[PDB]
Amino acid sequence: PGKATGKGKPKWLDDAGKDSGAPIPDRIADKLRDKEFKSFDDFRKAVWEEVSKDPSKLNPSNKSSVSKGYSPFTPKNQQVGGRKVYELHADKPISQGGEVYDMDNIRVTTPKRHIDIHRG
Amino acid sequence: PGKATGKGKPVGDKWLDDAGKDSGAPIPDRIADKLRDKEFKSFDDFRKAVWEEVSKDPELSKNLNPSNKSSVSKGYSPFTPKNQQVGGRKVYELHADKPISQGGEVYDMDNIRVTTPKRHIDIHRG
Ligand SMILES: [Zn+2]
Ligand SMILES: [Zn+2]
Repeated sequence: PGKATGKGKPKWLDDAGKDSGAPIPDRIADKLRDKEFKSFDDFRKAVWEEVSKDPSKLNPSNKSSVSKGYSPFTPKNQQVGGRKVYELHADKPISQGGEVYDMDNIRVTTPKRHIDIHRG
Repeated sequence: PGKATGKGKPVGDKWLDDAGKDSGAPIPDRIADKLRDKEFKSFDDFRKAVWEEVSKDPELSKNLNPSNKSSVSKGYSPFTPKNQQVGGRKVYELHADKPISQGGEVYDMDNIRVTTPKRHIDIHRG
């Protein structure tokens, strides 16, 4: 069990397909900061509810997805195998053993990008 | 475009049971030897080769349930136990132990491991 820290930074999702991904925006950072979380999808289910309700809004199927706490589908050429959505990526392995959800470290990436980061 | 190199490890039946612990399960040595010095255009095509070769191997496929057999026959990764799945990530994932692909130019089958989405996120830091 762990909790969320950090400030994130001010589509941003068009950036998700290169470099280290996109940052967790400040407003979302502000809303999750200090919340304890049982597991990794619990934290991820919190992040995406936040994109929806923050008018950063996403085609109809994508707006519906995030509203229920699902990552939105990436473009076809950015998906890989069964991975069709945006993924949360730790820029460094510093989760302090899954005790921290450092929202300055955590980034948003396409599957293609995220695999290319860790290697491919 | 990148080429496969490597060797992998001898594994038994139940090799996938180890995919949710430590650094994941090794590519089996028989698989690596079928794939060595092959060229793959994309990471997907390498992933597809790995799983098509799994389906063509009695001892490596035999613990696989009927659903996962159908998956691997087509080059798709097999589904993990439910408690190893995370969000839309439901099938085993190929993982680089170290970031040593040389910009995608190699698939090092000593470095590449088979993990569950749960373990995989944990390795990189959840
Ligand atoms: Zn990552
Ligand atoms: Zn990995």
